[PDB]
Amino acid sequence: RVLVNGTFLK
Amino acid sequence: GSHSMRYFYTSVSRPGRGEPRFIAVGYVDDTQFVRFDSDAASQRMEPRAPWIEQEGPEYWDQETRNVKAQSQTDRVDLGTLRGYYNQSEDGSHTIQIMYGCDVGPDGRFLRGYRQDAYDGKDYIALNEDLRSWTAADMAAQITKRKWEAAHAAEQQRAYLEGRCVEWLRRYLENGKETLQRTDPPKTHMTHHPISDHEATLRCWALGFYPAEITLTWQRDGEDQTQDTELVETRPAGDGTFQKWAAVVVPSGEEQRYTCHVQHEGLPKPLTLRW
Amino acid sequence: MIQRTPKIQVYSRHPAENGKSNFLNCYVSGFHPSDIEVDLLKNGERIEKVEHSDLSFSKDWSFYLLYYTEFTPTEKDEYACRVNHVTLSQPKIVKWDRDM
Repeated sequence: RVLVNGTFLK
Repeated sequence: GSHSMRYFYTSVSRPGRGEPRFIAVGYVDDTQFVRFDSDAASQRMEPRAPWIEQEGPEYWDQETRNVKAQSQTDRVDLGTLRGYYNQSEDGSHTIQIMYGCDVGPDGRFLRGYRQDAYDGKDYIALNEDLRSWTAADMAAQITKRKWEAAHAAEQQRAYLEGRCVEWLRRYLENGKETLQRTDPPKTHMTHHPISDHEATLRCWALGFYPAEITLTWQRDGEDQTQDTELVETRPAGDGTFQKWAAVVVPSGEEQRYTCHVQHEGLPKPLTLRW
Repeated sequence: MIQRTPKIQVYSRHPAENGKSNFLNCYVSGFHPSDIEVDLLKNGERIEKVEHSDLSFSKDWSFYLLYYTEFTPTEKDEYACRVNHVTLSQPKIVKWDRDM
């Protein structure tokens, strides 16, 4: 499964 | 032996009108099991292996929503990085993100990974300790300090040691008949005259899984690398892999040459002679 | 920007024999950026409805793709793959050779 919230804004 | 779960994301800006092209792929070892493509009609995360199809409607609904949230972050980050590097609106740029976990043969966490690229070069990476970041330039330095303040490493580490390994273990069980199965290489050798005095010996390995393999040539029991050609390992398209190793030899002397095959599926290394 | 030239392999999924149903593969790898034009040809003509794998990449960030189609090898028909990318001086045609 993928990260729930995804990566943090760059 | 050891198993891995990896996710790969690619976001490409489309300066002429519209959102970027976003593609996400999930792998368990050398098997792709899911995909999301922003250009496809469904707009859903889709199964790419039979053993994942058994996941319920809410698994697919959540995977679809979570991967779409990553595509929006990528959309915003393409705009942000363009500013950091002082690039124009007219160009196409790329962000790549890879992350994943490795488990032992039993099922416990071995290691985690996370790394991001911009325009095909390293941008920012999570370090081996899963607690600190490596920024390749001053633009990535701005991101690192945002991520240090926001505790981004702690959320990535928690996923990698938690949910990542929990779900990889479930996948390994669900797809055990194929994921835990090793397919040894099917080997043969061919002979191709170049002239009446020289010939190529080609040693083939077909239908193997996993992709990891070693093909080496020996002349009279000593390692030969001169006049050899090894192609990169390639997908057969059915889940299996292929590779060949070739050597140019004097015609009449092909019995001096032996090809040696090493693969996880072979209880003992294999030898081929013409 | 960084530019990496594609490496190309053209081959069949199974050992090839004339008259026997198989799959013609064109594996493209080690390229950057991801925009690439890949075509499979039969006697210099584009095969329609050719499928491809989902864009993925290696540890060095370079891309790879597999393009494929069902085909039946013959003694007479010539199969090839045609690749175009920003890194090539001209479109690259790699012929299918049963022995490679």
